[PDB]
Amino acid sequence: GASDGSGWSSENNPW
Amino acid sequence: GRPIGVVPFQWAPEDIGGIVAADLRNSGKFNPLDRARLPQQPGSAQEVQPAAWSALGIDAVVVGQVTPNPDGSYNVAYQLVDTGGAPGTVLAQNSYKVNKQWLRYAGHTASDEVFEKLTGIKGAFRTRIAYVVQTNGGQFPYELRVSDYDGYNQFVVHRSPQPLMSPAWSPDGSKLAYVTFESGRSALVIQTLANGAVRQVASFPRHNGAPAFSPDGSKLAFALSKTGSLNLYVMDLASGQIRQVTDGRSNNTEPTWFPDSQNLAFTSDQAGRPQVYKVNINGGAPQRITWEGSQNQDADVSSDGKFMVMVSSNGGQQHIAKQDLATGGVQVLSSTFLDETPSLAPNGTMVIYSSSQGMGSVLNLVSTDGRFKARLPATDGQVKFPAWSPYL
Ligand SMILES: [Ca+2]
Ligand SMILES: [Ca+2]
Repeated sequence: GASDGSGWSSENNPW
Repeated sequence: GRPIGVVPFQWAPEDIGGIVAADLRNSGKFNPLDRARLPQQPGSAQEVQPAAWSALGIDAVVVGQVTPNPDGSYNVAYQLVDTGGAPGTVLAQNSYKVNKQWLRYAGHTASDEVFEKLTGIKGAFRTRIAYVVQTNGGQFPYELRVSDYDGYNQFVVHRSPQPLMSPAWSPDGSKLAYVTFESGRSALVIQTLANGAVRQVASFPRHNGAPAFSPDGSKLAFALSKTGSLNLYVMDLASGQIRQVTDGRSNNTEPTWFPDSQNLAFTSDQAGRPQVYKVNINGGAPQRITWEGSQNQDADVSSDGKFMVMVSSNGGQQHIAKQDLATGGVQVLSSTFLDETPSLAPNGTMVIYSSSQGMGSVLNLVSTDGRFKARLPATDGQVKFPAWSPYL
């Protein structure tokens, strides 16, 4: 769920 | 690495020599002689017989003593003895009183002073790491935790029902910035460790993430996607004023500071596949700095500005790699799978990161010369986003 919507970063759907 | 003798301390509530040995080996700088192979076990500088050590290619020996005190505390002392050019000379020594809970800290202090005396590099053995654990607990599955750099003495900073991401330490080590989805969407917050106080930093529409404090303590860099894509922003911590650093339609995130507190390295998809860029926070266009590989992302610049580590794709595989910032030379450091989110020790000698080791239940350590690799102890969940503390 939780995502930065980059499609590639460390914060793109990490969980 | 540099061969060294680390002898069991003369006594046992904790194995201090074992800690010193582990610390020196973790740094990649030293190769402590395996305990089974020791030629003697001197308990003092006077018992050292330097020939037995030089015979093994060893020119420095660590000996020490642990003595219990009437008040229930302990005296921990070490002496660093030259077994090379000036045999028997005490190069360094210290003695201090600690209670049982601080025995590991006592060992790390000895490691730090021995390390610095021999290498001329300040020790990082007394530092901490912050990370996020997703447990199988139902009500508060996400925890922001802190532990010693080697995984011991872990404590919980914050528990949450919703995902947490990307902790970052303040340069004085007293606060942690992090991303929380507790309100139902992303928010960037700064939490004061001593009292648990939480300062709201930013909760703009869309994503608020990837924080990083400037080495000077005055600024916080982070990414916001409010404009339609991720761009870098910096907040003046004293005032709360926010300035936009990058603009445009590409995604720019994962900022990390150069030592001058004026420049950032960061990841952008401006060129297609992610690459690392540098930008001055005051003005000017970003400059691409990674040219080797096919993809490079999520950088950490060393505290001396000599190099950066990042996640790099070479020969089809992604690993933690290091790039020299003066020569441009690149060296792949790790060999594990799914390597991600690296963070540098404040002395630049070690990298902590996340991988497939233990299916993600452990963090990994690799020395920046690539010589040594180890798993940290397992946690009771999925561990992500490690952040190595500044010197403490
Ligand atoms: Ca990062
Ligand atoms: Ca750094």
